Amino acid sequence: IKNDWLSKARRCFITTMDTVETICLRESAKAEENLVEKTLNEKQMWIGKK
Amino acid sequence: MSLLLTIAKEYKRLCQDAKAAQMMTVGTVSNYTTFKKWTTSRKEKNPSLRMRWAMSSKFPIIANKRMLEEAQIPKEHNNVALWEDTEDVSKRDHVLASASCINYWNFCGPCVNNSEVIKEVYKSRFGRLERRKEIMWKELRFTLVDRQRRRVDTQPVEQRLRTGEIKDLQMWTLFEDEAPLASKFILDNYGLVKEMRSKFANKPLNKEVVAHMLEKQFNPESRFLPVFGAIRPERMELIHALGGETWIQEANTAGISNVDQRKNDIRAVCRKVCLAANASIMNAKSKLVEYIKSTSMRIGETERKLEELILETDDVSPEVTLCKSALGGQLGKTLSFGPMLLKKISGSGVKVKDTVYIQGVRAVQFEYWSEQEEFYGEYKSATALFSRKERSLEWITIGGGINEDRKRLLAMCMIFCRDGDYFKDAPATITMADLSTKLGREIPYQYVMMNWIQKSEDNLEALLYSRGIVETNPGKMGSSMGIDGSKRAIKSLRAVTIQSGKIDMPESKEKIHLELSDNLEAFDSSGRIVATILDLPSDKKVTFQDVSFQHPDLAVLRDEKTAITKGYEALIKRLGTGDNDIPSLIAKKDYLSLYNLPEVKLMAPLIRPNRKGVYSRVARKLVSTQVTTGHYSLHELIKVLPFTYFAPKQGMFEGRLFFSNDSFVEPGVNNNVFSWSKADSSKIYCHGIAIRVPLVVGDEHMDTSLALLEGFSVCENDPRAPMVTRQDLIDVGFGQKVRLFVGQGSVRTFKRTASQRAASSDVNKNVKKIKM
Amino acid sequence: MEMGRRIHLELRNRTPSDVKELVLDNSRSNEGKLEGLTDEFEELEFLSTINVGLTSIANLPKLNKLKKLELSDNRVSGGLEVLAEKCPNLTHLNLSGNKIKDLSTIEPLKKLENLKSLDLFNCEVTNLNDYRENVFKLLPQLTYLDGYDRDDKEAPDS
Amino acid sequence: TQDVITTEGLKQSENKLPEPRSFPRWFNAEWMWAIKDSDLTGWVPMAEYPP
Repeated sequence: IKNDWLSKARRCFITTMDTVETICLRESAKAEENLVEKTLNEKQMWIGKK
Repeated sequence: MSLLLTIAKEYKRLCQDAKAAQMMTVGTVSNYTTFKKWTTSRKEKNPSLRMRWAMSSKFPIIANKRMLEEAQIPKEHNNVALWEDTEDVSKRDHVLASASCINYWNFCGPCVNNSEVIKEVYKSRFGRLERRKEIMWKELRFTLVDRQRRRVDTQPVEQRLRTGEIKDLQMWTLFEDEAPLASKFILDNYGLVKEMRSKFANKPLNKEVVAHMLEKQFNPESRFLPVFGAIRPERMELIHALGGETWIQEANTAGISNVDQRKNDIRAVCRKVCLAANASIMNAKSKLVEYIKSTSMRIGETERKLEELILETDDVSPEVTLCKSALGGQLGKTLSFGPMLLKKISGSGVKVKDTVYIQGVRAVQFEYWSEQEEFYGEYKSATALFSRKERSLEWITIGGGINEDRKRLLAMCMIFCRDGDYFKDAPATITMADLSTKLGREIPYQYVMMNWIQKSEDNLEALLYSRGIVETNPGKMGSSMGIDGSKRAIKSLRAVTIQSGKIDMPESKEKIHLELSDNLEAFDSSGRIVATILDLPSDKKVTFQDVSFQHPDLAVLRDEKTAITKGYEALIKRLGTGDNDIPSLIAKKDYLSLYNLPEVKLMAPLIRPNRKGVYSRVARKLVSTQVTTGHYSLHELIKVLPFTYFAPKQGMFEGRLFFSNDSFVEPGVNNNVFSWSKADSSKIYCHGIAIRVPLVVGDEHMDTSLALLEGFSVCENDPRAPMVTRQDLIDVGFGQKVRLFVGQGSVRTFKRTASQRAASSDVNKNVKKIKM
Repeated sequence: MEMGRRIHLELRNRTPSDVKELVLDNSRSNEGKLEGLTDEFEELEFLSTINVGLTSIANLPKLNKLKKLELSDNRVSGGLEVLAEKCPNLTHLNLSGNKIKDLSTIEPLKKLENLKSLDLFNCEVTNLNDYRENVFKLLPQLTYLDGYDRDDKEAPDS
Repeated sequence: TQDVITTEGLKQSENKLPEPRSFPRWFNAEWMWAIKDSDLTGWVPMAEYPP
């Protein structure tokens, strides 16, 4: 089972893409305009403390 | 051949055993189905892992052996293993092999003459591709789409049928030697069976696959989905690529596989017949049934009976519901109230009368339910989820998108629940002339108020004003509705919430039987009035195309073409079995008798008297040539027999056979006065009127096993008569008995005399007598 | 129906050696190919195959006493040299309704010295310029064409 | 704006040209048919002739 699933670790791309485009399409719909590049370049996401 | 002998030897070996003999001997054939399950029982928990594990092996595909030897497929093309002599444990008639073999077979194996037949097998998917090629995609946009969860259909389908009807279609298009006894459907719709049969006859194919694909072909896939925009099967099949909750891929799909115009025409026809059959107060119901039965309409190429179409359709509309009730069809749990839709989520009640004074003192009784009752509602581009309580509208939550539709929905809902003072004390304007008996039938108060609101906007505004108006408290401004259906206001209608987003449509897979009264009031095993004739458009004029109202009252043609059509029906009515009839005379080569048949004598006066002789000579000649040789066209014979009454004479034949009404028939070429086609050889179009020909004798084009089925019938078993082949049925004498294997495990006795009288008429007549 | 059953039906116990006429109209032939014919048919003097989805002439046996043929409504194209060997005593032929493009396909018919009449109607060849004359110059033995001789002389009934 | 352009990737509308073609082999047949005389006559109308 570990073999079959590791050989299918490529699944992570789907989940990450879905989350990112779930954020970008939602942010773009509230304004009714193509806001994806701006969202990707600008939207700041807290990733830790320093 | 030798294969037959092999099958017989195998059967002999099977019977020599003891256990197999027992199981074959006892019971009927249905046990086969049971036995089909006790064998080949094996499943797997995780199929993916098993397949990936297997494919690594040298030989992961079982395969036939003799076919490989025949095709000269060696074990190794070039140092590559493909298979090895062995026997699969379970099958015991197969040899292991590898997947590489397919590639070899694909690139240098045996080639068939033509593979275009696949385009017919999967006509649904090729239709999908053809429809997709005609979509002009405009532009992706982004916005929060409002989606309503509703049941829809996701496959454009023509001539949608039931599972029972379809099963015969598979048997009668592929396996005719094992077809079951002829059903009503097969006899009625013989053009479809012929059309399907031609494509898949004398072809190398896996028959089961074709049958399964025809099953999917005739199944409209109904699904409960979120939806936005118009509702058309052409869109629902690819809705996934048109829009989601946050995006919209605009596209114009109006002109592909139009399926809405035929639904519209069917509803229009049902409205027309329902409005026609209201004249007869005493016997409206019987007139309605007769009116429906004696009518048909064209679908694509075929002509179908309206009664069957109504049964198949799923239009939950007041017009169709009544007609389905009269025929006895069961229908969905869906109410109606004018041009509105309703669905009772919960509650109960019981009728309770109350008076309403129309003007001064004029008591008029009206019935009102007495219990809490929730109701989904649906007016054009608007929806609601209201509730009532003891003659009061407790609340209404609307989620529409238009102000006008919102107001109309609210008004019709208020009327539904008989709330408001007006029901207690009628409006001054409404009078006793309009109250009731427009055509001698009483109209309850609610429908009077409904007509009142439709008559003028001012009445509607007054009605909405009747519901209390309050001041929009803070915060609730958004959830408020003014008189103009405003999203928010300073003053708003009492207890009228407003929201954004259509209310999700409920669902229930239930079928309720419902009767109808003499006044076309559809009761449903309880007081509720599901539908009535007082919720249909008043009237309108329409020119229906490709329809057949073969009924006297529902006809506009004059006595001339009606007389000719009646004469041709009578001539086709002597085509039935039995001696002294057209087919038997043709078999006895007695063409002379045809010239003195009663129906030709009746039809002779119409023939143009100036040149009756010349036409008579030509038509009297053609029949002989057709009759004597044995190669004839039944349709031409019927077309030209009316002219064979009179004595031949001398003259020049221009080419056309006139009547006394300036209408002719040219011998060979189809025209309006008389038409037909080799595709559907079971219809005669006389002045756009469909005359069914019985199937008692084949013709050169129509010749097949089907064209005789009507002639035969079952009778008392006689073991003396012979046992014949299906093909030899053509040669049997009229009024001759014969035994015959039918379907599976059925040996019956058939007598070639047509005895299929109308069953409905006799039962109805006898049952009416029981009430005297 | 099917040429096999149709033929077996027309042959009401009669041997395939004493008939003088045969008809196969409004049937179907697999692969657009004849099926069931042989050299047993010797006394045959007429044949008619119409609207049977035919496209070629390859399984045609040898028929000497044959003197009239009809192939209308099919889509035959190209095969017209077998006639010089199977039916050399042929006089009347008709092909209206078939796929015929050029004249090179017609040239073999010159060897049918017994040819008298030919019928070409609704074919692509007919849409050419000065075609009746070129054909007549190709097949001199011929006199009638589509039911009309040179000078537009209507041919008699029979 | 500039962001609008960069988003839609607007670029000038490339002007297409008609593709060149080869010798028509069917003009001759059409011409020859035009030189034929049809069964029917008098399709075109004309005026009258004064004195």
